[PDB]
Amino acid sequence: ADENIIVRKQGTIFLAGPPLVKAATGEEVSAEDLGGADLHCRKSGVSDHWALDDHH
Amino acid sequence: YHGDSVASLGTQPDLGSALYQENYKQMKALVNQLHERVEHIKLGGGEKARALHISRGKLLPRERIDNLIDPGSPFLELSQFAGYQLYDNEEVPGGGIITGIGRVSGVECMIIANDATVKGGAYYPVTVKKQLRAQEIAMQNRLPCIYLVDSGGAYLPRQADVFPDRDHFGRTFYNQAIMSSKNIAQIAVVMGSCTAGGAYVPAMADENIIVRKQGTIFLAGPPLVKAATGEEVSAEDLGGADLHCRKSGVSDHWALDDHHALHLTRKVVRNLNYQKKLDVTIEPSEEPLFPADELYGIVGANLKRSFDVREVIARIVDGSRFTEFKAFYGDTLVTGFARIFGYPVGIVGNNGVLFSESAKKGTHFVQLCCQRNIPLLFLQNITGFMVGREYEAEGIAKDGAKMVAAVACAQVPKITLIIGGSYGAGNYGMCGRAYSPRFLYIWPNARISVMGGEQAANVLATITKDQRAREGKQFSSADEAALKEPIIKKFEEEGNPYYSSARVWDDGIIDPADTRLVLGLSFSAALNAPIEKTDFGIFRM
Amino acid sequence: YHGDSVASLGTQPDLGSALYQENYKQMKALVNQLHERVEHIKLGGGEKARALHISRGKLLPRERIDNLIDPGSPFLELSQFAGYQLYDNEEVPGGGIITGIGRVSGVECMIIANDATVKGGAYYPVTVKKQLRAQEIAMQNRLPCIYLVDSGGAYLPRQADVFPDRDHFGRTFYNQAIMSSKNIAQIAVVMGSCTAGGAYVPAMADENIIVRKQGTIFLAGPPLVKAATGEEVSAEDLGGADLHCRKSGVSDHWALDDHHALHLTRKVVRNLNYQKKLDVTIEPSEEPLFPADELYGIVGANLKRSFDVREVIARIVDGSRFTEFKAFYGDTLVTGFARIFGYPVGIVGNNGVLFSESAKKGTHFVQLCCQRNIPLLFLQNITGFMVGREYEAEGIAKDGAKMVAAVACAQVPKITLIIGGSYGAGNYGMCGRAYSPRFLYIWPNARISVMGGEQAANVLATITKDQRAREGKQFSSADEAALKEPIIKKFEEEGNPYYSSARVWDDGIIDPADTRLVLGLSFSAALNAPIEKTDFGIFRM
Amino acid sequence: SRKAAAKESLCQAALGLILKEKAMTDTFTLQAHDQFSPFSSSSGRRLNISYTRNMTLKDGKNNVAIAVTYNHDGSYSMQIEDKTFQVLGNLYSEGDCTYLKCSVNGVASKAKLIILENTIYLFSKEGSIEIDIPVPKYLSSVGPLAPMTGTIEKVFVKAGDKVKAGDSLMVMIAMKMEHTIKSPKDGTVKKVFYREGAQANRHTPLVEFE
Ligand SMILES: CC(=O)SCCNC(=O)CCNC(=O)[C@H](O)C(C)(C)COP(=O)(O)OP(=O)(O)OC[C@H]1O[C@@H](n2cnc3c(N)ncnc32)[C@H](O)[C@@H]1OP(=O)(O)O
Ligand SMILES: CC(=O)SCCNC(=O)CCNC(=O)[C@H](O)C(C)(C)COP(=O)(O)OP(=O)(O)OC[C@H]1O[C@@H](n2cnc3c(N)ncnc32)[C@H](O)[C@@H]1OP(=O)(O)O
Ligand SMILES: *C(=O)CCCC[C@@H]1SC[C@@H]2NC(=O)N[C@@H]21
Ligand SMILES: *C(=O)CCCC[C@@H]1SC[C@@H]2NC(=O)N[C@@H]21
Repeated sequence: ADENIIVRKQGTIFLAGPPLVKAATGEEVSAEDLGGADLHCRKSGVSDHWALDDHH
Repeated sequence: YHGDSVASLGTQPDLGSALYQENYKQMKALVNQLHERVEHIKLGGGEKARALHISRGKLLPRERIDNLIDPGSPFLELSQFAGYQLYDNEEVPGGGIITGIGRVSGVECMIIANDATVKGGAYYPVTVKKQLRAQEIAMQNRLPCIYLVDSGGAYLPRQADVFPDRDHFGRTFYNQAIMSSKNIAQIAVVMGSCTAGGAYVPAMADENIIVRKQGTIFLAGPPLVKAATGEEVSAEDLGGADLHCRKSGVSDHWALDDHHALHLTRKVVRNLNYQKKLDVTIEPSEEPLFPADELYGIVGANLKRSFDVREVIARIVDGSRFTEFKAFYGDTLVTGFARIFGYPVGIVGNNGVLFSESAKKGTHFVQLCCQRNIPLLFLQNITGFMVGREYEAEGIAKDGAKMVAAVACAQVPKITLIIGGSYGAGNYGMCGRAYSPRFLYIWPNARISVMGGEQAANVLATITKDQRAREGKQFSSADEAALKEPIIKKFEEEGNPYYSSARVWDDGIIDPADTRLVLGLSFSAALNAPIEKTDFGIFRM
Repeated sequence: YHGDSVASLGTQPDLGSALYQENYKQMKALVNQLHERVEHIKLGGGEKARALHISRGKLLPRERIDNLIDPGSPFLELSQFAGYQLYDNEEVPGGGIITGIGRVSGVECMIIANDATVKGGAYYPVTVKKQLRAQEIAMQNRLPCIYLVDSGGAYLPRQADVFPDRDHFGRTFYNQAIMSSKNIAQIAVVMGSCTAGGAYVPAMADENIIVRKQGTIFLAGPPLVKAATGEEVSAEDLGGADLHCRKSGVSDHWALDDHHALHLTRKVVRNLNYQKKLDVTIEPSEEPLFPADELYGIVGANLKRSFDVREVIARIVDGSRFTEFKAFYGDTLVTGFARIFGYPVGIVGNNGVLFSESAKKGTHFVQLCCQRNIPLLFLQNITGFMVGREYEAEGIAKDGAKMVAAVACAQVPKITLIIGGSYGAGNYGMCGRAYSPRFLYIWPNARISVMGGEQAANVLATITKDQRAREGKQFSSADEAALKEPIIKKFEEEGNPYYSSARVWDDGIIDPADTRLVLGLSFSAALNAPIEKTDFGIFRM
Repeated sequence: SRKAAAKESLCQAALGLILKEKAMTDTFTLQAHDQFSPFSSSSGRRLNISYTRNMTLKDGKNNVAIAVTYNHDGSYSMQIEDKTFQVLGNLYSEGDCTYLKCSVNGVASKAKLIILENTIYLFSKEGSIEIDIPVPKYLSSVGPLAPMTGTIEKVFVKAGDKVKAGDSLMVMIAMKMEHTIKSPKDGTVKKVFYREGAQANRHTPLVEFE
């Protein structure tokens, strides 16, 4: 999508989740630091706008 | 100039190593089984229905196709395994229809023949699907359609799965009305008995041929007017060749028997005023430097054991010459420029899992090929998309979406070949069925699912342990065995090549030798349409 | 039919007349001096820098060009005299760069090579100008660019004259981004050390080749990160071939040494999917009926002494055949239709001053050529525009503006050759440098100024006598000698051919024999772009 | 034994190669749309200067450098070591055989010209000479890190083992497949850095040798 909005501490984007990396690669990760809003909005650059909650 | 020497790919394998011998034996077994299954499919509805079909003076449909195409010319038949073990106790050989690309009067055409020996030419749901796939091949590649209509109408107890939806029977006539609005010729040869849904196939065609005392066209047959209006009529004077050719005017040419209908069809194709014009550059064709049963020795049948895709490219391209692109950056994707039968091909092949650098290498390559108007060949052997944490931190799903967006937006001819597994969103990055390739063939060792089974069973079990942990109790060995049985069984059943081509999820299971020939045939058919300029979306950098 | 006989131009000159012998001796002296000056330019930065260049294992840049183009193929080198005596005590041979049209893999390309023996590949202002001229040749004629980058970055004490303006260094990358948006291929071979402005040249190119342990790409080098961030790094691991080819992904192909880079470049050009298609009519080429050292005898070196331009057209066109257009009306302009190497050419040549009828004849001819899509060749030998009173009464400046407006609006390939003087607005009527000709060559006897020396001195003296006549006193012989010295000296210095090609005001000083070959080369390169329809402005009748 | 080629014979080999390259240029042109055009004539015509091609021919075991200057009149001036030869000639066909017609310093000769892969054959009435074209390096050329974040299957070696090149060192399963780590290295394994069953990470060291 051309423009994203992701919600702080609620929206998560990952190509392989925690049970999926468990069954695929054998790894334990926490979900909100595997793909949470802070990582995508500040480091990886998947998200363009950052929201506090759903009304925002 | 083109005189200066270059190097070629490929190395000769160890013919005595136990890896090669075991791989050769396994892939030879798969190819022999493929051959005997398609030879059983070649008969159609059994010798009883063939005897009653030739007792009425008709040809068999493969005889019709052999007499229609040019003598000695090859025939690329599409979806020979449609309907294979798909319905529970009904055998539908070939789908009940025969579609293929052939060469009639020096023009490459799409031929759609109703195989009337199976279920009297009834239209099962896979018959509608296979016919619609043939028609979208002919609209994409701008090929004239020849329908050899010998129908029986739409089956009754499957009528829902045949009638109302968007990609159900009525789409057929939509595709005739749109193709003929683009100057893509439709020709219908009525050799059978078109009953009320088949009756729109010759009436939507630019030129008809109907056979004396054998072909009948009516919007409502004798039992249908019996049940609808209450009337008894004889069929050959309700809708025979004499009424339509002399009074009503549905038919344009009138044939004595099937040989006359096919001779007239070759005349009609010759009067089409068509001349094929190429826009790519052509060079002298040259055979490779290695055989193609070496591919049996190299690929094998073990999908947990990896190989090198450069061995395949060494055995399908012209002279085994290959100009590799970015050979050291993202080396789980092999991109480069080769030639097949003198046509320029950009090849994208999988060699491992997809990292981020491999997807960026592929996006750069696909933009290069669309800028130069070079056709693409994708060689899928995928296992995944690199699950991990330091990978999602970089933007792996920011980088596979660029690969997906570039493959989707590309307006050159794309052809996929699945030579191994094909799982997950990796399948979408390498031009799966949803991304409109012109053709998509598979090898008999391929697998395609959303995962691989073990992974699905593990994800479901861990997800239900998490889910039940609101209260929380375990059934450890019981849950393990009772979820690892019916999920591995289901995924291995539905990942089969015969399962996927029993539907029309691909255009055929092919033998790994025949690969080179089939690609050449497909690529020349795909060059009948002029390549259009590509517009891309927004690349998310 | 094309069998019926016609007549040809030209007469054989008196080989024994003193006019011919003196003219031959003068033009032979000019051509021998041109040859020895370009043979000194051929060495580059002297034998010390060449020894230190081949001590690092590199080729010399003319060796790189000889190994890149097709064997035996000609090479049209552009602006060999750029930078000649232009900077005060610095010698910059060839501009510091080598641009030319060559033939690589059967495709005519533009080749831009950084000559690294002079100033370590530094970019002087004439280097930026000469490179930008090569790039606009390649964008006009739709030729692929091959950059052989061996740079040294932008000189420091001339940094203003290199950095900020519109047609300064940054335009280079603009021209790469626009050409590649039009499907004009860019190829960069990194054979040197691209320091922070050169580093954008391979990164803006579609395909790269970088040489193992020799080519380096970085946006900030080791002394630059020293002065900017304060850091010591080694150069070959800051930006060497291994990092870029394996980790960062700036490079696409990886070469062992320079011969491998040039071989790979020929491969890359062959995979471009380019086919040259002509839209003009072609006939069998034929050599003229007269030699070309007769042009030395005919032209001479005296610009005060006029000759006939039909003698030149007799010695450069096919079979010396020439269909003259309006031969008796306005006979100081010679217009007509000829052929060069089988290409149709409309020729416009000067034979005197421009009257009003000559300009109307030229406007009619240029409209005719743009209607038929025929390329134009202008042969400038101008002295003026007919100053007078009965001429301004008619509308002479109403009629030269029609000539200017038609030459400006014309969308066929135009090529200028300055065979004599070129002064005033006459220079604009006959497609000067401002009117975008594809190419513009000069002969070694040419002159170009705004009004020639005597006239400028006389106009300045008479206008300062008029100006001072508000009070009014004379310094007659003093003013005469002291204005006739430094104005004739300045105008004769700046009107030289070497003065004008020391800048990039033209594409080369050529030998009058080589003329025919050079025109043919230029015309075939100019036919790589399809000729577009011409729209004219408002002709002021 | 084999005898060394005369400088005149090297001139003939160089001329045959140049004319063969021209032939390739001519047959490309015959298939072109842009026919009769310049650039098709392999004249080597540079603007205001001459073109010299430096080629090397291999005479038996020894290399000889020949500097070929392209002259305006179609002749060649070939300087071999120090001596300059005026070399002219062309190709002609008689039936299915190609002949090279030479004139070197006013001395005319005729030899059959056959070029097979690298070797130039000159068949004359005084003998047969084979001159080889050298092959450039780039046409004749053809510790460990963990690839993906996966679990370790099997460790093959110990602290203190001696292995070979192309030998199975560790195996790891990653997601869907099976990638064995094998050794390109030589020396002794002092270190197994990861225990069996652990999860290795991409671009990481598994085995260290001292
Ligand atoms: C009403 C609709 O639009 S939907 C169905 C089309 N309308 C119909 O007329 C249905 C009746 N069938 C027909 O169309 C024709 O009469 C035909 C084609 C079946 C006549 O074919 P024939 O050459 O006489 O062979 P026959 O009629 O015996 O058909 C062969 C078999 O196919 C079956 N079959 C043929 N057409 C159909 C059909 N449209 N729907 C369901 N079954 C069919 C028959 O039941 C028969 O059964 P069997 O295979 O178990 O023996
Ligand atoms: C302004 C910008 O865009 S940033 C430019 C950054 N500057 C540079 O990187 C240039 C300095 N370094 C070099 O030139 C590198 O050594 C190379 C590889 C490019 C050249 O290799 P070398 O031959 O060893 O460099 P060397 O020191 O011999 O330079 C030769 C001459 O080029 C000069 N030179 C090179 N680049 C420049 C420049 N940007 N400005 C002024 N002079 C330069 C050097 O001063 C030297 O002096 P000379 O004119 O008396 O001959
Ligand atoms: C078999 O194919 C192995 C596991 C699949 C990988 C998973 S499935 C969904 C995610 N998308 C992707 O590309 N890889 C992940
Ligand atoms: C030398 O070129 C002679 C005098 C120049 C003629 C002058 S200069 C400006 C006017 N424009 C023109 O075309 N001729 C006039």
